[PDB]
Amino acid sequence: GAGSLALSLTADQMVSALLDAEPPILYSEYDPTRPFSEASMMGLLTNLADRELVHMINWAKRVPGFVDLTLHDQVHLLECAWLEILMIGLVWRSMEHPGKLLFAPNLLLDRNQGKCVEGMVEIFDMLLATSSRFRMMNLQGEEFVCLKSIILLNSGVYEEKDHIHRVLDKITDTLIHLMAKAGLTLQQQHQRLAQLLLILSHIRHMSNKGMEHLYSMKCKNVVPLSDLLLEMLDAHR
Amino acid sequence: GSLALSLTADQMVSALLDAEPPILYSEYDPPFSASMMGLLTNLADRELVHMINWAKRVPGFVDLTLHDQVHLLECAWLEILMIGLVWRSMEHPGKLLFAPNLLLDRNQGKCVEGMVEIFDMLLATSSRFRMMNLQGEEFVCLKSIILLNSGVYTFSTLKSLEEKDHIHRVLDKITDTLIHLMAKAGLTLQQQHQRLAQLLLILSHIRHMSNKGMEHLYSMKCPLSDLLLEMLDAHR
Ligand SMILES: O=S(=O)(Oc1ccc(-n2cncn2)cc1)[C@@H]1C[C@@H]2O[C@H]1C(c1ccc(O)cc1)=C2c1ccc(O)cc1
Ligand SMILES: O=S(=O)(Oc1ccc(-n2cncn2)cc1)[C@@H]1C[C@@H]2O[C@H]1C(c1ccc(O)cc1)=C2c1ccc(O)cc1
Repeated sequence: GAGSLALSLTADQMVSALLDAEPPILYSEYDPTRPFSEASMMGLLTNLADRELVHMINWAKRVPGFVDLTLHDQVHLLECAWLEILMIGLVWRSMEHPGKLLFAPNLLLDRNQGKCVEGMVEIFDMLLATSSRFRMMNLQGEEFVCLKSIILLNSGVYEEKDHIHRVLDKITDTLIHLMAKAGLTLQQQHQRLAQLLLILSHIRHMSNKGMEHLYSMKCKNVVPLSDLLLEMLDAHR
Repeated sequence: GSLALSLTADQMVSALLDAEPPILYSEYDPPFSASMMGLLTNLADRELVHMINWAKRVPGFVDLTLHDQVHLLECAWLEILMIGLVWRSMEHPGKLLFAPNLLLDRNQGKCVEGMVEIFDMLLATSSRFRMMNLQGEEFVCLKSIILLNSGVYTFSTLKSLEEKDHIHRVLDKITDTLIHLMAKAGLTLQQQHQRLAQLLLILSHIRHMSNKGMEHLYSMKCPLSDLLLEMLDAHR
């Protein structure tokens, strides 16, 4: 990606570009009857996540620097990052719902409704903890879209590895700009940058555990998975 | 009230440099399969014993409850072994320097299932550190961040909130220290925040290699010490 537009954006244009790329907030096409079974819970989340994936593909294309890559590399990055991206989206929209996960405006679950599925309460607790940390830090929308982009570009990274590195540097510059603009001292900026990036290691962690569980669910044959979802799972073995 | 929070950048580096565990040699006899895992398990078990003593010397660690120190080490131990390996393996392209007397390349991983994928990720991590010219002082800051960070969001009472808050104050201190080192080396502010980000993004790859590694360590049971058996009960 030598010569790329992405690398000569201002911080403010990078943010404008990322804001314009944002997917819509999806409603669940079903309201659950009450209570949940394993199968009804995994049905709602699987259905919601398949629909989110379609919109995440359109978003990825509008991320500066993403479409500079080979289609091969674009596929690898989304295959590696998709559940981290669903997760950062979930913890962001759950920030104003303490103790609750806003899967959709018509699908708000507390940690208890996680108990009907094996291993799910542990994940919910880690998602809740991440949401609470974002609330404590007062994460801003402009910071969130920068982080979501870092996840996409970073999660499968290990000309075209150096290109991804130059785009990641540009997104770092953007976060620091946003922070300076908001009146943080140079010390507060560097500290907040580190705090946000250390949360990406927790999101990577939740994704690796999530994927283990999706693979167990696959073999269990509890719910139909879409061909797309099966592709994403085969990618992780 | 932690003394960690009173240290200068230079004092934080000294404390972390002085905490470094000893360099271990492999002491398991050179079949070539049982014996690959044997090599690594015997070496890893011994490194773990020295990691427990290193952890007590990481500024801020000793201020935590015993229960929290245990949780932190159960979460971070494999990440800490892996960042050590990738540090030692920098000057040895295409190889993993497990010990001064135990240099493997990715072909050796083949003797075990799913180990070559981990070795490729470890090797690629080692090359990225080399490319970046990672300094010893940065490496010790990164290793301490992994210990304090990896378990912080999986501790819930009034005491825990104090614990989490102490950890966040110490992490901010280590952040100040990394920046100081970078400015000391004459990086511009821009280069400093870019280098900080590059280093911290690698930590998310180290977490990923640890998650993948713990999967294969758990299935490996399905010749391990009670210590290693204990450590797998955490990551169930
Ligand atoms: O870690 S999870 O809680 O997932 C499982 C736990 C146990 C199981 N077992 C099922 N049987 C046995 N175990 C199976 C799965 C994982 C994170 C979160 O809960 C899951 C999930 C999700 C993704 C894709 C999918 O198809 C179905 C579910 C989430 C999610 C996040 C954001 C979003 O916008 C939409 C969905
Ligand atoms: O991610 S791994 O490659 O782990 C496994 C992969 C496949 C297996 N399979 C076993 N059967 C089939 N696959 C089993 C485990 C992990 C990283 C590296 O190789 C392993 C290992 C290690 C740690 C502890 C232990 O008790 C036994 C082995 C390493 C290590 C790293 C730094 C260090 O300083 C010392 C040791």
